[PDB]
Amino acid sequence: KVIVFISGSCLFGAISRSLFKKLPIPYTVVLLILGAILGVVASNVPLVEEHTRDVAHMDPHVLLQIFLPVLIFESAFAMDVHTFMRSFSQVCILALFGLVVASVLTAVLAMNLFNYNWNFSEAMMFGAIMSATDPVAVVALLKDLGASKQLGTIIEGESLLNDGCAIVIFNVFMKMVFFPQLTSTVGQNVLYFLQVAVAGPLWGYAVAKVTVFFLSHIFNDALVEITITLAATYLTYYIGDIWLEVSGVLAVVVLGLIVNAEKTSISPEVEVFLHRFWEMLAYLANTLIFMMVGVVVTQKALVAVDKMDWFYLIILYLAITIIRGMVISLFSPILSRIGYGLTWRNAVIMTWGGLRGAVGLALALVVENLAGNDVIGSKFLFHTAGIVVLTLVINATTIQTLLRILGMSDISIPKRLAMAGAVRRIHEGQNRTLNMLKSDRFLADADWDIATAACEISDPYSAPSPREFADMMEEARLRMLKAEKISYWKQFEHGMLAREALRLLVQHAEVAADEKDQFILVDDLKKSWQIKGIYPWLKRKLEDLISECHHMAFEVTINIAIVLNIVPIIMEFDALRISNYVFFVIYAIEAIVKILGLGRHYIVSHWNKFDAFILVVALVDKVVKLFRLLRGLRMLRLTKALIPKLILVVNGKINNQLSLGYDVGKGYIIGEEEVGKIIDRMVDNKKILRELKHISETGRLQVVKELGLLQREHPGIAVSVKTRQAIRTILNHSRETIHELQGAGLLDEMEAHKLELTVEIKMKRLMNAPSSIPPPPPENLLKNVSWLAGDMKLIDFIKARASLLHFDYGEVIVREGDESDGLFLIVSGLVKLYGKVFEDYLTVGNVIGEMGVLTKKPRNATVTCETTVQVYFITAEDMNIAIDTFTLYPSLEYRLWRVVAIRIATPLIMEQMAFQGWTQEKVKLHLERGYLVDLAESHFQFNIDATLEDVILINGTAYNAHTREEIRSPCLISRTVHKLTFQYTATEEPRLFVVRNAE
Amino acid sequence: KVIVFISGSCLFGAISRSLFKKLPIPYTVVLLILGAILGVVASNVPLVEEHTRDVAHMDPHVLLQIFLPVLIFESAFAMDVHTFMRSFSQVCILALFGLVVASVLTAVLAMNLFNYNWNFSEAMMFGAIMSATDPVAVVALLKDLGASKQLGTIIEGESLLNDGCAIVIFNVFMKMVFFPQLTSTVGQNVLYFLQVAVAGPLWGYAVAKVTVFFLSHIFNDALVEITITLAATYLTYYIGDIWLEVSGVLAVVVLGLIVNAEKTSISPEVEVFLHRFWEMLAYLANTLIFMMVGVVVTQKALVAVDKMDWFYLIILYLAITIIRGMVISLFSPILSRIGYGLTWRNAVIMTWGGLRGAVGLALALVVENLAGNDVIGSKFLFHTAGIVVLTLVINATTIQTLLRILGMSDISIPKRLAMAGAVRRIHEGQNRTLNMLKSDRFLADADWDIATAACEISDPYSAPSPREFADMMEEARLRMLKAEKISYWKQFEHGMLAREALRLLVQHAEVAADEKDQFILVDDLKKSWQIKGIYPWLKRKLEDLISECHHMAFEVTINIAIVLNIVPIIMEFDALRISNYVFFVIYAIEAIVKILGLGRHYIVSHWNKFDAFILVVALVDKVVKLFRLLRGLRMLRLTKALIPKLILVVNGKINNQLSLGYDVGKGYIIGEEEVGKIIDRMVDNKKILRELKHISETGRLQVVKELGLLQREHPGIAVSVKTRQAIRTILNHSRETIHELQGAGLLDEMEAHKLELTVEIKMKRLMNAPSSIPPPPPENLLKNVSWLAGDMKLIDFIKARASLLHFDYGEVIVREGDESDGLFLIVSGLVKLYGKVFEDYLTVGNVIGEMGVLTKKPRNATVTCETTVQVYFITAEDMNIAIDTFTLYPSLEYRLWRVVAIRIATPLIMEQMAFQGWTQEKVKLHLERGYLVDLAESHFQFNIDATLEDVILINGTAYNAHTREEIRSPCLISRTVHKLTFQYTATEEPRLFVVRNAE
Repeated sequence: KVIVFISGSCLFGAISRSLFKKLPIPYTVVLLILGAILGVVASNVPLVEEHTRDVAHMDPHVLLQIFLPVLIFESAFAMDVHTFMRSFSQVCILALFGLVVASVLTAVLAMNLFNYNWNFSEAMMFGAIMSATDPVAVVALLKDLGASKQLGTIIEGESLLNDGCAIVIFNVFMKMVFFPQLTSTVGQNVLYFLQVAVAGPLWGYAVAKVTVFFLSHIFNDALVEITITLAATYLTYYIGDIWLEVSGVLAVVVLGLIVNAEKTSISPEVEVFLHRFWEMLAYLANTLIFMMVGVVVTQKALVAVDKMDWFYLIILYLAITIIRGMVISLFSPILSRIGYGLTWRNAVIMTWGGLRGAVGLALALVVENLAGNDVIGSKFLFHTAGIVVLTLVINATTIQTLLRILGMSDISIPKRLAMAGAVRRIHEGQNRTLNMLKSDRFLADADWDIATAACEISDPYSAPSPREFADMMEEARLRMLKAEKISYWKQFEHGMLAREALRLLVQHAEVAADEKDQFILVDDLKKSWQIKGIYPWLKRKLEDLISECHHMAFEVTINIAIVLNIVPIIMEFDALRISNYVFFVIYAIEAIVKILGLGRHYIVSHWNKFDAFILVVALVDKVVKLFRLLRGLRMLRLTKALIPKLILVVNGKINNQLSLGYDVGKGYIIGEEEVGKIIDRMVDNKKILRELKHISETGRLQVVKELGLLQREHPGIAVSVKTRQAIRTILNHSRETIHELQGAGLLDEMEAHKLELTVEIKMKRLMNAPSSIPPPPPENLLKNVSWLAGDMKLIDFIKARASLLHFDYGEVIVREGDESDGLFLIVSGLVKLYGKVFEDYLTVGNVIGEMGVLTKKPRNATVTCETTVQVYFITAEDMNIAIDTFTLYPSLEYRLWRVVAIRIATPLIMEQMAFQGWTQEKVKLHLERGYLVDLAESHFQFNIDATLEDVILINGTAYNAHTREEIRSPCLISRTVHKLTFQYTATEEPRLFVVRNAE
Repeated sequence: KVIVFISGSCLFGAISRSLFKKLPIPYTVVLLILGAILGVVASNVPLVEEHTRDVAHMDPHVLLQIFLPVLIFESAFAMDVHTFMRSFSQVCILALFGLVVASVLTAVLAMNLFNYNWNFSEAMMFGAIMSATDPVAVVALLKDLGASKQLGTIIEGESLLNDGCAIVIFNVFMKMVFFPQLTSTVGQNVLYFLQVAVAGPLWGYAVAKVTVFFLSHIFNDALVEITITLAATYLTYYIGDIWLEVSGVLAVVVLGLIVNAEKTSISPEVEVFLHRFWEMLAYLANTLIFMMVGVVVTQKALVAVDKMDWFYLIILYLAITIIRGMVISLFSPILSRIGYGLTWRNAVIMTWGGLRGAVGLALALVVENLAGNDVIGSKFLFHTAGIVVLTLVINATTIQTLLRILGMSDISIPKRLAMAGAVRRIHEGQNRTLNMLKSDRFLADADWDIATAACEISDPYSAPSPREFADMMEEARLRMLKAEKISYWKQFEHGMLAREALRLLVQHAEVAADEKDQFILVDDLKKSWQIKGIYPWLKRKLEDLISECHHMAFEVTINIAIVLNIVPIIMEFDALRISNYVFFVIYAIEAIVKILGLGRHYIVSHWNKFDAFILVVALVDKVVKLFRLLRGLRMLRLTKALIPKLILVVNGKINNQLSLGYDVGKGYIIGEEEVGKIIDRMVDNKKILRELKHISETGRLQVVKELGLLQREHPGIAVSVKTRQAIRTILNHSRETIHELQGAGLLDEMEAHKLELTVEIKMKRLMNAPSSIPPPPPENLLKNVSWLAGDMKLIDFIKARASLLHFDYGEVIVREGDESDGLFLIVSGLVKLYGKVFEDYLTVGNVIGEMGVLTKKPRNATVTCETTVQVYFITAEDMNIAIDTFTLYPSLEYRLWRVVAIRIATPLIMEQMAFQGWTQEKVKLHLERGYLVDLAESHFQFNIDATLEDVILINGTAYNAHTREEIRSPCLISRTVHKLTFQYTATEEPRLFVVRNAE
């Protein structure tokens, strides 16, 4: 009865999909043609008619209750959220108002022109049944071309709201038409529309939050969470359909959108499996519905054919096209005023890319089935089939031409240059590999013509004067922007930036490059991280200032008793005497708790007052009915267990914003530093490079000062986000070391898998990080200095010899050219350093001035306080005493010298830059493995070996072995020198640093 | 009616699975307990009884027609094939005979002891229902421990055949019992059993091959593959269930096993999606069936309970355990004789790990439902539930103890050492990263205690004298085998070896290491690739020697007409007069074709005779019925279109064998060369290293000679496999270059994705490589020399000046110490080279003796022919003329010198070895980028710069700039030398080679 048709449907869909990949027309028109042929054969032959009758005419209920929710939910699940949320107001107003006006204009035009004695409800149904769209083909083509991502996002997101409102309007009007027994009270209809618009999405959001909370507590288990997600989606649909006839789809769409938004609490394999599952279901439904409508329209077309009926279809197509055009034409200025740059090219490509999908066909089938033996069903089916087959051919084939006429399909010159370079590199590499392979001792017999013919890559895209000064500065600006963009890409690929910060940086760089003479500006980034200054923060502050056997199990049991005692309230809204006895027991329990609280000084102000009032009401227990109804006010006492959840969620929101705001600034600073380092030797004119360096320095200084002030504003979030970043970096480098060990063959693959699983579990806990408000104490900062960890005696001696100082805003601590009084450690506040040309801003965690206590040199900086600062001061004499006291192999002077050597040697290695692809992190790690070598053991003579990779001289004077050149510190000695000779000078001790190989 | 129970089932399964991860007992016993509690509540409360009735007692048809096939097919799909196929006979005989004897012994024991007036059929049904197993828990635990992989494979594969035979026996005996109206003819039963045993698996294999053929022609499409596979599986099940009542499961198991075997024709994403889908379905069915039996057992156990009834369960458990033990006890010698080393520890752990799963519960539910109002159903259900809950607790908890008593759970010392080293490296790396991070300018505020306390990783495992000479040689052998194992792992990770070759090599290395004084031997590898010498090859040879408008469209249309004319032949087994006219037209067409063949000299011997006989039969058209039945023998003419398919499939099989046979030998040779190179400096005793080097050289020589002879045997397969290897290597290096370009940030990620997609399509075409019989011509080999490509004039001149020589076996071509007559090129055959100490074997594709034509030195080799050889010879004076003629920048002498320099400089770079993780391929690629520099332009003075990486002097004499040392070629000059001074000597021209940096 059903098996033959479904198997044939799967086979024909597979055949058409595989065979029509090259052709521009979609496979759906082919499926429609096959449905028509099957309809003709069923009309003639009785056997295939018998085999087709059972599925050709199904119930309307199964169609509009299974096929439509699957399609809508898949279309919601496939789409992302952030790109949709960036333009929510625009797409919302466009979809709603365009649908309303298109429906009403189509209805009145059908009434005026079709010459059918139709009520207004039928015309509204017809206008709503040709308002659904399906831009899947055109959005896929636009993604393939990659013209404008935001335009594709908007055209994809419009159709979802379009389909939702179309299904709502069609449902209510079909209920009005085909079941006239319902009462037409205006207030009842208003309440129904209100509950459709409100209760649906709220129910969907509630179940989405509940299922996300349950998903948040599952580790390394796949099956459980897949089953939970599927059961939750079906339960939402079932409840939303039993409660309201049509709101189920409007609830399940919100469910899918929200659960898709939370992509950081669902394992990637489950995500890809669910995506594949829902896409496969949508495919199956789509092919089935096209072939079904094909056979039914062929079987019921000969009895509804007329010359005027055939003529009306063209007029209908013209009408729908012109109204779709004029909607955007009328809405262009309003959508331009809101803050979105609508343009005529985007307008015309959007208004021309209006297709018709399976939703209109589904509603047509429903109407035709419900009409029974009448003419309106056949006319609806014929007109909608005609218009869909007209548009799906004509518009889908001419959309490519209309794209190619305009500039969307064009390819920029830089993309062509990059592709040409890449193809040249691939061809050179393949030629080199072939040349190496032809000289092997085993593969010297392969058919080389066949070998080199099969593997080949083809280019897919290919088929003093003021004017001179302006040209040079324009070229320099373009080169700087290009270097900044590739630095952002390299940083993202290394993993130091999230995707969102990368997208913001790339978009800002492209916008600045589009302008004639505008560099990248910090004001845009300033408003990018300025989202902290928002009214949710003020709400959090006000609710925090408004708000505030001793075991916690006591209060937990009280809450559990309250939850269990909720149920008799629902029972109210012998059998009742046992409940009354339980009530009296609860009253006695509350009395005992309040007696204990009276023993606990009863200092509660408002909660105690409300508890006393509720106890007074409970002691009392038509006026009887009101008393029994209103005695359940004690639920107000539960609100003291509800504030911490709100403060936790608002802290989570502010942390989620602050992480992005911090990441974008850090990425911009690192990229600017790298570009400023690399631009040194490329450019020729001195004035141009000087001006560019000044601009970059001004921007960097502004960004670092603003970010430091933002961190100073409130530490509870900054500490948490910094800790999360540190743990993520440590785990990433551990995973990299694990992969390196596995690749070197020193570890079996199963053990590598076990360690990777452990690292993945740690990363999952990091993602489920704790509450983001840990406050740090100053003693931990004092004991957490890089050259102080692991030495209890040193820590105790420093704590004994330390001092605490506090300064207000505007004070000056030390000045350059003065004697070095001691060492500093910024433990609270922000500080500005300026001395002779460079200017910097430091914050908590950074020490200041080791030169005075190592080299005994005068201060080379000037210190000012931008706010109230707390600092720890250590005298120089105590540091000298500690140096002369501890003489272990990890000596204090050893660690201080290592730290300053690393700090002063990083810029030189970065300045070399003969290598490419090395960032700050890689250079710091490579420099970290080294250890400085004392010259006392080597008798001030050093022999350079092949084992060591790179050497640096920090402080001292260098003498060659034979040429005897006097070299001043600090510099990187060349590989030319072989033996280093040194002399003992009391004024300055030489300092050398080496880096060994791997082993 | 059903919604509440299914949703509760999903919820309870999720809860128990998530909560009982730590506990040793399986989660299913919790589901059984929950089912019992729900049964009690349903017995008391009427509402839950109403909500449970609709699922507690289902129609048994849906149970044994849906739940069982899903479980069996998932268990078949999850298991692999190759490990199953390695021990097919053993598991087959064990499963079949053990099931038979267990069933009959359990039946007779029930008859003797249970004191129930039962027929023998009920006892046999009991024996069949107590024989089903489910080792999922124990095999998962054994994989986690990783004691013996083959034991896990055998214990997993036994249960599949056990379940299949159990369901078959249960089906036939239930049909005998509960439907006694069927006829009991012995011949009918024999024919039925034969058709069950034969027609099922053949039908499954046929549809498996058809669907594999259809899936073989789909590119970059995922949805079509999934839908086609699912539809094919369901169609196989439906046909196998319509035709036979029970053989559907036996067909679908073969379907799943075969489609899982072909893992090289299905995209990985489709594979993982299908695995996840079927695993999820099996999970859902499993939890639902446990809770259903839990809710039904309690309500029916109240009326069937006795002291002796409770007593019998323990006796039954003892009986099943002892019979399962004695089966293996009796089969130990027979299974030892076949060629498998059965041991008592594996025997006891296998016979103790016998569990009971959902299959027995399903069959018990079916019997209880079909019994209706009787006692036998309740007794079967109670006994099955009791035995399964007994074993799933007792055996599943004591299996870990019985494993820990024996040596399976022990951990070897090398694994502990490797884990200790890896954890030490991870800890050092984490400490280094933390030390670097604490000095950053942004992350100086993170709570360091929380940071360093979370990202921590701990090792999971921990909680002259002859005796001296023997110890040293044992240590040397262990170290050599170790280094060989790491060499194999590194080669596999680089990608040069397939998984099976790696598994064979690792297994052979472990077997050799287990023996006291046995090295790795080549005889095992000899029989590993000796599978070519098999009777399929002789069958192919005999069928090839037995067998042999002119457009091919003519024969194609003839075949199509034959295919369409098959249908009236089936119709045989006005309406008939038009068919008769059709056959007359076909006879006329055949007459025209044969007339044309007569015009084509009619030289066909056998096919022409059979065609003439069939034409004689056709011209003729109760004897009438026989003639009409036997006139359709013309189908014999189609067999000439079937032979090429057989030769293609047998060629594919022999190619699939030869690829592995070639890979294992190549991997062994490379690993032996690397270990011999690395063993030079590790060991101390000279005699030991000399003996090991001699052993390694003997093995390498034997392997290379045997592999060369195997290649010489037939070239049609060797050429194809070599070409496939070359194209795969080229594509892999192209993909690596693409990833490097993407990581360097010079290419946008979308373009990188496009290029990766193109490379993936090329790789898919490589996998769907053409027929593996391309024969090579000699002129292509002559023109495909490395220093001859790209020069048409040079190729033509060489072809004009070339000569061809042929030699027989045993002849000697040239001898050492003689004048260099010319240059050699082996274009056919195999050749042995021996001269003074090293001995080698060369084959087609390798040139011989460039030293005589470059350095004008006497021959240093002796050449013998191991078989008939064809050689191209080029005279020395012609090469001198070509050298003195061509003077372009890519000169001939330039290319020859580059080739010899690379060949002679690879071993020095390998011997240098200050580096790890570099193979022959990486060293060759690094050496390839270099170019030799002429000293005429530099006036015989070279200045070493920092840009160049490595330099190597091939021929000449080296002098330092100042120290003036005389250095003899060939050697790698150290980094110490700065400027190279050279002099002009007519007797020897200096030759230098450099390698530059990346840019």
